Amino acid sequence: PTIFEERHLKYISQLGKGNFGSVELCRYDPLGDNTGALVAVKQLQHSGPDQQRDFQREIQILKALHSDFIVKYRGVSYLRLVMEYLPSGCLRDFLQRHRARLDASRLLLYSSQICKGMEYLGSRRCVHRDLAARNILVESEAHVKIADFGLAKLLPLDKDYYVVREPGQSPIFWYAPESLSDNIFSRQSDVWSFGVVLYELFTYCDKSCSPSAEFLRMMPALSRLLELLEEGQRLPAPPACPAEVHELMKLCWAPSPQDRPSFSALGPQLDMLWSGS
Ligand SMILES: CC(C)CS(=O)(=O)N1CCC[C@H](NC(=O)Nc2cnc3[nH]ccc3n2)C1
Repeated sequence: PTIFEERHLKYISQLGKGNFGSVELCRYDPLGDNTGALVAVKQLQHSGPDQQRDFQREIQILKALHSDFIVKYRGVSYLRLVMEYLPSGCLRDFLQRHRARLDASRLLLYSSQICKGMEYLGSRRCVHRDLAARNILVESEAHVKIADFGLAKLLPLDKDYYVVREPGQSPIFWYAPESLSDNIFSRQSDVWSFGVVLYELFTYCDKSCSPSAEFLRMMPALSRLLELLEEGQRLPAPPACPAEVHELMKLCWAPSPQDRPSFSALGPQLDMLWSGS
């Protein structure tokens, strides 16, 4: 349906948790005979005013998004947000687990699919604010989708960026410098993060050459990272990374947001790369 009744939603396990929310594996089972379809259900664990307003906005945002490369809204229950369920789980773990099967073509196919999802999102004036391979889902061997719009913001019609009051709670290594220094988030800070997803993809999310493992190697942690970045230090090309892919990462990592490519510019290049590979 679009409206699911709580009494029919049957708990199975936890898929994730963060902020003050959780996503659960449930079966929607109105017959009560275990033949119902599976769904992923988000709820809040905080009955406070601004977190509920946030959760409500999240629901409206995901409701109004329609992409093959964005996780599907199914409905709500009255409080809870119901979505399609992707058993394969997150791309980060998938990459670590299937490393030896997936060649550069596939890595490029995923890159392209994510870019496309983000181009669309940006066309809806939506900043995701937490793009990272741990937040991307595997629909199938050759199909991924973006997930967790828990921190996503809509840009007002008159402003192409958004300032946030409180500090971030996400791993610092995916943040654009202007986010680090000023809490400024834009579609162009999404592009920065996307560059770190490309890195993640072409390292297959290996922990030993992770963004974190690499910063700590390159020597308050947040301040230090900002300095590194301002001096022009950048993550080095993943092992056996095609150079053209590394170059795209470096463009995504341009100091100033206005000098980063758009998602609509990036996509054609990834497709050309995919086809040539
Ligand atoms: C709770 C939030 C902070 C994190 S989160 O959104 O729960 N999250 C993101 C994707 C990876 C994990 N998800 C996951 O393993 N499997 C899975 C399957 N189908 C789904 N449909 C909708 C979400 C979702 N997640 C945790």
